[PDB]
Amino acid sequence: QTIQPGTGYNNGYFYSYWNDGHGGVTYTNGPGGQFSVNWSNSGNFVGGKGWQPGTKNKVINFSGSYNPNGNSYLSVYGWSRNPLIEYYIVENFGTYNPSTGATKLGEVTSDGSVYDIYRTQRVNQPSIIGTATFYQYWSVRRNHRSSGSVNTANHFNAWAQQGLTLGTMDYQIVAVEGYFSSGSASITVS
Repeated sequence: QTIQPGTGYNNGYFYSYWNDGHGGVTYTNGPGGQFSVNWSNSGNFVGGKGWQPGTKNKVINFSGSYNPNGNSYLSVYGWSRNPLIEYYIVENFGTYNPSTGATKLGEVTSDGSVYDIYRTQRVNQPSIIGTATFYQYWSVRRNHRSSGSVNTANHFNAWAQQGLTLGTMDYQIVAVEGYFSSGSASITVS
């Protein structure tokens, strides 16, 4: 069902929906591992379904439609504790490449495409433990897609080779993030 910002479990899957309060975003929890996001002249938001906690070897499946109209990303997104890390495995994005301003560390081939690996540091930014300083790891897919399977192990291993040691996995979801744009999406996670 269409809900206001929050987290919980819907039809067997963990979900997380958040927005900056700007308005113009509609998140709806669908059947099974499905969720739909419809936005127009929105602010910043992150919404999706997945697991809590996630794992370091989970093969995530997603399918559906992703129609961004401006700045937006479709990716496997999650967190880690000790060390506190926010990560992204971007499968598709709109007009803005989220790796802009990030330092490229390397490349990795996974699930039918090469990914560019990046790392950025977020100083005194909100996190799952409140305002904190943490690194942000990125894996941007060269061949965009809205359906497929992501073998998280391939990414976590590539990141580990570049100097990343993930600790305790917190949530791991397939999320749609929008940044002052418009669009629609209906993704089903498995």
